[PDB]
Amino acid sequence: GPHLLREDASFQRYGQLRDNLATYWKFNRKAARNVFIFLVAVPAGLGYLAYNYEGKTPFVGKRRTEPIFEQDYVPRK
Amino acid sequence: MLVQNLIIFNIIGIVLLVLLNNNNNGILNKKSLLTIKNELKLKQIGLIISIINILIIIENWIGFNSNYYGFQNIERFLNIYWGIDGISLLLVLLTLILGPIAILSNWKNLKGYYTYYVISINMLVILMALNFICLDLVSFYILFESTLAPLFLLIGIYGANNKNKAAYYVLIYTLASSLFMLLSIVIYYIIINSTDYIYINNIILSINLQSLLFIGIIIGIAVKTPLMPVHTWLPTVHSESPLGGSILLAGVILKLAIYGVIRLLLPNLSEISMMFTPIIYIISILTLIYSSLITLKQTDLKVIIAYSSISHLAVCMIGIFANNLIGINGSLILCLAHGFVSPALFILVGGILYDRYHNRLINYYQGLSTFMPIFSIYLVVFSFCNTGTPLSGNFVGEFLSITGAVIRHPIIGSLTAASVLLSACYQMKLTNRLTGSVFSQYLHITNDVTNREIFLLNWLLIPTIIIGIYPSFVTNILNLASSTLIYSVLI
Amino acid sequence: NSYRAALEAGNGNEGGFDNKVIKTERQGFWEGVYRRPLSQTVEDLGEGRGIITQ
Amino acid sequence: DHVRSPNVSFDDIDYNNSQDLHNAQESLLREQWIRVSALKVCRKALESCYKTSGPNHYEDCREIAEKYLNMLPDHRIQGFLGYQKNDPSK
Amino acid sequence: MILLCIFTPFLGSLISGFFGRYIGVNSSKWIVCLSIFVSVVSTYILFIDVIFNEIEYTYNIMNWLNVEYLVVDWSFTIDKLSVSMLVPVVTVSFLVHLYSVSYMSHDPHQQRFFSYLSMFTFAMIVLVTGDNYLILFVGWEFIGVASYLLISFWFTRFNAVKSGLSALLINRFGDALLVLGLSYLVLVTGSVNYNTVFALGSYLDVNMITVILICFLVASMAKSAQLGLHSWLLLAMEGPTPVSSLLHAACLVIAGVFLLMRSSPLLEYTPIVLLLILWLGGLSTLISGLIAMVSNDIKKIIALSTMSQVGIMMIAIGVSCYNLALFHLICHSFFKALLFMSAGSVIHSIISEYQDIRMYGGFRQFIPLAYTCIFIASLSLMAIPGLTGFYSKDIIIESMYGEYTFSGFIIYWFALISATCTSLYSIRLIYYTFLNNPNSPKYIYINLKENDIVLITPMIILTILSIFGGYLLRDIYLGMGSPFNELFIHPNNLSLIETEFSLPSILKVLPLITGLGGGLILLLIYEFNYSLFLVYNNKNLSKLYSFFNQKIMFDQLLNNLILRSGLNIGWLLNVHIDRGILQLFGPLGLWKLSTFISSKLNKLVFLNIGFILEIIVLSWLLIVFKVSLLKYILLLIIFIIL
Amino acid sequence: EQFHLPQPFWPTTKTKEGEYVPKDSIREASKVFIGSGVLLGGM
Amino acid sequence: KSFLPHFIPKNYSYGDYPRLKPENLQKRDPYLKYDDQANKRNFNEPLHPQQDDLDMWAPDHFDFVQDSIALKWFGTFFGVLAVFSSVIYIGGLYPEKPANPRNYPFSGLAKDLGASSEEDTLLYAAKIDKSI
Ligand SMILES: CCCCCCCCCCCCCCCCCC(=O)OC[C@H](COP(=O)(O)OCCN)OC(=O)CCCCCCCCCCCCCCCCC
Ligand SMILES: CCCCCCCCCCCC(=O)OC[C@H](COP(=O)(O)OCC[N+](C)(C)C)OC(=O)CCCCCCCCCCC
Ligand SMILES: CCCCCCCCCCCC(=O)OC[C@H](COP(=O)(O)OCC[N+](C)(C)C)OC(=O)CCCCCCCCCCC
Repeated sequence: GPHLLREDASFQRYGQLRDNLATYWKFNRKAARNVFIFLVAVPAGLGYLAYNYEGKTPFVGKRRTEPIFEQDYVPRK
Repeated sequence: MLVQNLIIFNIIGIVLLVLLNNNNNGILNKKSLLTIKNELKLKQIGLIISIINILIIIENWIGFNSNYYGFQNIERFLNIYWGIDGISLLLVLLTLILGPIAILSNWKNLKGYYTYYVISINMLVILMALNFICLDLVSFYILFESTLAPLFLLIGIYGANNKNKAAYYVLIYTLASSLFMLLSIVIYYIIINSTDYIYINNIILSINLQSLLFIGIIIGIAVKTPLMPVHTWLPTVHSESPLGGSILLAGVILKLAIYGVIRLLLPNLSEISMMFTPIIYIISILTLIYSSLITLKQTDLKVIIAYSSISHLAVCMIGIFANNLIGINGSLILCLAHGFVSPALFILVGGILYDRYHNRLINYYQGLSTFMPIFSIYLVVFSFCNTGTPLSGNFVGEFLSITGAVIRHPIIGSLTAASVLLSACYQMKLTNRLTGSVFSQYLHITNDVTNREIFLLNWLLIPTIIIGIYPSFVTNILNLASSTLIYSVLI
Repeated sequence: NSYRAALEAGNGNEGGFDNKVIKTERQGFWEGVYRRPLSQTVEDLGEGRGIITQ
Repeated sequence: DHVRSPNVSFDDIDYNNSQDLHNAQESLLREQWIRVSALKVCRKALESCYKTSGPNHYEDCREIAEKYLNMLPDHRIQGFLGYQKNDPSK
Repeated sequence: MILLCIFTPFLGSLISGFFGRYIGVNSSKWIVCLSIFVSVVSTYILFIDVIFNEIEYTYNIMNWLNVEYLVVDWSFTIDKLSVSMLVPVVTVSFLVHLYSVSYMSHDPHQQRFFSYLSMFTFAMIVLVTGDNYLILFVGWEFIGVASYLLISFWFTRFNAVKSGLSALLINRFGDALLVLGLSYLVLVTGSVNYNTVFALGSYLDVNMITVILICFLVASMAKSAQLGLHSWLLLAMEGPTPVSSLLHAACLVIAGVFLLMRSSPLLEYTPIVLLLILWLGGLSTLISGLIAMVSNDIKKIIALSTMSQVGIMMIAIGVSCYNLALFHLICHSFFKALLFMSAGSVIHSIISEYQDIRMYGGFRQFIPLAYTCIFIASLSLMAIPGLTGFYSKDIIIESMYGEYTFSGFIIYWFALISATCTSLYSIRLIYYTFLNNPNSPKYIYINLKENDIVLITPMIILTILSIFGGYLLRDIYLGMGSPFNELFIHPNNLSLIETEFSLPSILKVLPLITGLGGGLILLLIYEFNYSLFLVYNNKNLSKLYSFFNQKIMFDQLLNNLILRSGLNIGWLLNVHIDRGILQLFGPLGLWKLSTFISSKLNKLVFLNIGFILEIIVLSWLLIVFKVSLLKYILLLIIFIIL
Repeated sequence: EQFHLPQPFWPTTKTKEGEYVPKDSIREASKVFIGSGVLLGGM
Repeated sequence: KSFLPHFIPKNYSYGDYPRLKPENLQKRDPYLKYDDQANKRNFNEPLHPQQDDLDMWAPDHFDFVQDSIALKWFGTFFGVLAVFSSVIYIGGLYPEKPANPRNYPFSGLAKDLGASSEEDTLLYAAKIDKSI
């Protein structure tokens, strides 16, 4: 109605660019390094913890079967 | 008679709103009483009906037993069996409550065609409500894709500048994916000769045929709830869709996928779910971590909240795929909690700020607490609720889902705790910026929050706190129903 | 390998299901059963997170 | 009033009779919540014993805590699909 | 008398928050102070019954979680350890509230400052009164929410709005690990109740016990501002002085130590964690004492003083001497709260309202009351014999050598350096502000006076407690054989006997001898031989000074290399994934492919009899070819599309 | 012990041991190259 | 001296977006007249594409010393402490215990520490007094 927001010309170019980054993206050898890390390194990275330890962690009330405290003190002398 | 009353009433209501408005087209100029005051006499009818639908489920609620195992209120209408259990009762109840708030949110910020808008909202609300109370895979699909027809037209007619881009995204992403679910639904109808829930819950399939069915159904779920890497449609849709569309989309529609896991995967593909559960956790946890880092480097106001909803829907999927009652109950509570906080944020961001200043760039706004104190109060409170504050309902969902994951997989499920830290960064950085430093020089001082906008926030905040302080209103109903999904043999 | 060819050879589910007849040999691709040997679940799902042990 | 649990083991029924199969699923559930409740009572003793004993809680609550840890792994909702869809004898 | 002690500040906090507009300003500050005063009285009544008459209280309101075996109730128990935390919190917070009435008299927003300030007090009371670990977490989170509002109170100041976010987020990093630790408590034990969990400590595996308490330790590092997460502690000075007078004495700062003390039944059976706790304290005590000596701000020095003194409580935990740490926590809540209030009165007294200590000098005659409060506090902070600091600080350092281990010996020197450094920067602060030639304009001194009675009353009350309180409360906590089973000390870890008997005489006086000798030596150099302390000559001494003055560069390493790097990862996902490959494998990529293919197809639709004739004849080759060659024709047909 | 991953594969006619008489790729590929060379060349 | 924050590109080619080298607005002079005085930005100034990491709301950038200089000093500080700790451990210079560790009767309170039978004993017992 009364244009309560004092529109800034250079803000619009900023928002217009930030909403259209995908147009100017090019699949070079650097974008290929970041795609690999984020989609094939990390997902496979957690793809081994999620399977090397799946069904191998019986932690519910895991009792203690080992002494903790030393019984015989041997001085260095 | 729930469904029979529910469909017939809305169909009667749709015809009533059709008759009163479209009778005056004729050859005469629109000098009519009904359209006086922006069709106020045709909006009020639409708002009354959405309130009445809430009264229909309550009539069948008082008869609902919280202890009997199985589907209740089993009724046959249109040769389809409709039933209600513990999980379907709360999701239907939540869906209908968001009806009136969706209409009331766009009460005075449309350029015209309020009668069309009202009918579109009601059809979306009823079809969503009916989706939780069906009893076969085929009927689940019908109400899982019928919403596309009103939703595609609602966004295009009542959208933002990029509505054309978003109207395609909602229509094609939810059809090119759900079709992959039609294949798996059809395979059940071929080898079993029925898609009824109870019939297919008791049948075990070969180890391979469960995987082929799981993939076909998980594809239609991983898209409906935005899960990486097919999440690239919701942020566009949320930015362009109207306030009524954004409230329903992230309030109920995205929770259909969580409910879709309950009906379509856990009971009948129980073995293969245990095989896929480690895979789901890697996909979900990276969705949580990425969708919270991506939100840091955003600029658009409504897109920022759009990615926030994705993170809190990754926590739901992590919890639901846990094989214990702790994970499953918290995942369902979080869906209920996220069914009020997420719509509330779109009212603050895209329903109050946008409706006055007509822009969505985070660079303009800052220090709004100087001349909009009431807006800040609900901005801070709904920000702390959305981050997992203990007194909110998000925490109860977020604690139990995180705890439920740890029980299933203590190692990778520990990374689910990242939601506690990550949700604080992108969210408060928005709340800190919107309410910090001197009042912005680009914004003129305008009216503060009005009575209508206050009402929505107060009735979207109270259910969130009530569930947070005392979630036994919700847990008690779910405890029997959620205990059926669990698959384990202990010797 | 199609369902129709498998069905016509007795590999389908035409006669319904029963749970007393527990097949030791692995079922066919399209075949459905009410109940399955535990050893087959242990071979597929593996022992661990709630199968046999906790 | 207080409806009881229709004790029906899966091995006695034929799954085709849907009414029977519902009973064997409900019965297995309702006998699993009783075990969780008996866990709560057992743990309700451990809390009272620990506070009243004080420094003596390592000897006056030894068996109660020992039983609680022994019963903890399997006193939780397990569901019926685990035993319905599996036959342990094979 | 329990329910009154807990929820009274909440009622006072809400009255000013919502009814504050209707009850003015002055009538809104005193009601909030009234609500806290009720809680102060009720705490002493409980303290009389709990510690002396061995009565415990518990008010179970209603259930909170009832998901299968996991049951959590909104209950608040008040046992010996809980009351020993209510004494520092509730008493100081009332004095901070009493102090803030006349400190914040000129602030335009007073009905809001006391709304959050008391809400902070209630958020701490819930923390130290929950009877299960989850209720503790409800309080634990709301220290951060209350602090975030209070630290960023002046939301029109950029350095203060950003400082609130830094204090909120780093704590959430601690809270992220606390949630994870709580989950492993439900996994291993099935509940988060103190009674259930602590009764199982000797029967649970060490590795499962270690995993939980490492998470608690990371949660505690954020709150107690220990090494690696201490950047927020100094950035919190952007809030009002009463906020620093409350957060850094008996509040948010100390909340890390209380969590580790409460977990004594679990912490005992994991020697590895107690080693990590001990080593964090020694480094944090050593580093903070060094940074404080070259800082040039009155509130930074005192803020760094707390981090050193909190670290002393950490090393006392690491030797399984939980009683010593709790007792030193209570003492430190009085001779460190008094420092902030008195320092907050020095800044108020001067009309230029400077905070840099290099613009002060010769204030002793002009404001002798504010000097006297600092001097008594400073001696207590220096553990001079006879005062409260001596009865608490020395014994902790005594027991660093009293464990007679390698790790115990190393931390002893780190404590001993920080024991001396405490005596060195304390003299520096007083000399730079009370015994130095004037630096401020002469117009200030003819207006440099004292403050009103309201601002003076709390400081005198704390001044007395900073002399006598340590002596009166020593035998309750540090007595020989006092029954304090709320804190568990394993029989193999009772080294209090060797500490108080086998230490040579030299150790018992060594911190004082270096403290008194080092302070006087520095005092002469500052007065008669100040030419040495111009560090711009020796480039080695200039680089050293500029190193500790920037706080070990950890602020620069955190901002420029982690937050800056962390934000860049979010930018990479936004560019190469969200707007990157997932847009090439999406609407933007599929528009190119569709436009490419549909361009080829539209050429084929053109009215020509010869064109349609060849394709009809071409299709006759399908019948001729053996049907094993369909896949090749499919490959060829795609080739022709290009 | 290996990993337990899902197996989404449609059934195929499994040629057991002693079956699967190998096909001569050199001759089979010769027919395609010579056959496709004439058709495109002749046309 | 006044290095830019890390991870700031040198050349960006975003279609027709104007090319301007990044300027960190945090280091601008507060005394000059600015339209956006809090953010120290004149009206309608062009913005860098990654300007979110340069304006005031971005994390504060400390440019007092070179980052590799900071790592050098910060690592140097703990190198001395590691040196001091390592030297002592090599020769065992730290004092030895003046007495035997604290002892207890009843087989070192084995039963009092939740030892059911004489088989456990050492699983729970503390140091045991041999002068019973
Ligand atoms: C923001 C806008 C304002 C709107 C939101 C305001 C916040 C909401 C405050 C109220 C929250 C709703 C919960 C109150 C409803 C009572 C819940 C309840 O049913 O209690 C159950 C309790 C025990 O259960 P049972 O034995 O089965 O008996 C009940 C059978 N009908 O049965 C009982 O004996 C009843 C016990 C009633 C206790 C009074 C309620 C206390 C609520 C305040 C304390 C909340 C917990 C403490 C949290 C404070 C922070 C630590
Ligand atoms: C829950 C079960 C519902 C079943 C019944 C549905 C009735 C549909 C309406 C028919 C009457 C009509 O087409 O009327 C048109 C109405 C009203 O238009 P108006 O804005 O008032 O016109 C005013 C004109 N002036 C301004 C000139 C005066 O708008 C609609 O199209 C809204 C509802 C349908 C939209 C999507 C239809 C596609 C459905 C696909 C499968 C679900
Ligand atoms: C197996 C996982 C399934 C996931 C869902 C399916 C992928 C999502 C595709 C959405 C595209 C969209 O929405 O189409 C929108 C796009 C382009 O957008 P525009 O409006 O022209 O904007 C861009 C404006 N420019 C370009 C002028 C700047 O149009 C098209 O390219 C039309 C063709 C769409 C092909 C759909 C094929 C689906 C195949 C799915 C099985 C592999």
